Amino acid sequence: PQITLWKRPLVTIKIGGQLKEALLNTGADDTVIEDMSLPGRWKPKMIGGIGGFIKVRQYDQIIIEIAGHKAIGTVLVGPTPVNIIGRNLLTQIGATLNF
Amino acid sequence: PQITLWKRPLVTIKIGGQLKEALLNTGADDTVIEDMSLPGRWKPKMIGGIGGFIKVRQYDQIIIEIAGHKAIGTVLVGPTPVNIIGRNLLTQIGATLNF
Ligand SMILES: CC(C)CN(C[C@@H](O)[C@H](Cc1ccccc1)NC(=O)O[C@H]1CO[C@H]2OCC[C@H]21)S(=O)(=O)c1ccc(N)cc1
Repeated sequence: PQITLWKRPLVTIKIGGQLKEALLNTGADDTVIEDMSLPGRWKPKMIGGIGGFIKVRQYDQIIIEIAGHKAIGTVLVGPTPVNIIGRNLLTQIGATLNF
Repeated sequence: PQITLWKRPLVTIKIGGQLKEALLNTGADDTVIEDMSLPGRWKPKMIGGIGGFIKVRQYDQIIIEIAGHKAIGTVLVGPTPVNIIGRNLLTQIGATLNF
């Protein structure tokens, strides 16, 4: 699709069998989702947002559907205001910015 | 332009007579620029994301040139770690997400 930006670019994602909502986020390097159970091991990561740096759980090679497109990659789990799909997965679904 | 998302989508902006580098940010309602002086009235605002909230100054009816395109709207100014062009100005230059 072509998504205009008058409203938040919210899409449905599917991860661990659960449907969730997430923001398509060109301003994020990484994908960050609210606390949920994911399979496998995780590793530590510090990410820096508008308010400062926080600790999150980094899960690699996680299967996730984004607006109907399958991606498999890194998902960070931690205290974010809204679920965000960052560039690591936007590239997998072939997303570009256009004007 | 068509901007791929392998790297941060950074562009050159002109604001308050100054050139700055800024991130094109579909994940941000508002545009937020590192602290600087702007002309006219302002009022305080709190904005929150990863890491919590920061206090900013809200200036309305500010003209910015974004990668050669002039837009006008509200600009928030404060201690953001990165200059962010949010949806309020991205709409004005006709920016879309496409996949
Ligand atoms: C968290 C989003 C809901 C909102 N944010 C925009 C977001 O794109 C920021 C924009 C941003 C970008 C860089 C630094 C600080 C903030 N990116 C971000 O937090 O990304 C994190 C996840 O991937 C990492 O790569 C960048 C930082 C990490 S935000 O900066 O916090 C924000 C919040 C409120 C307003 N009004 C305007 C902006």
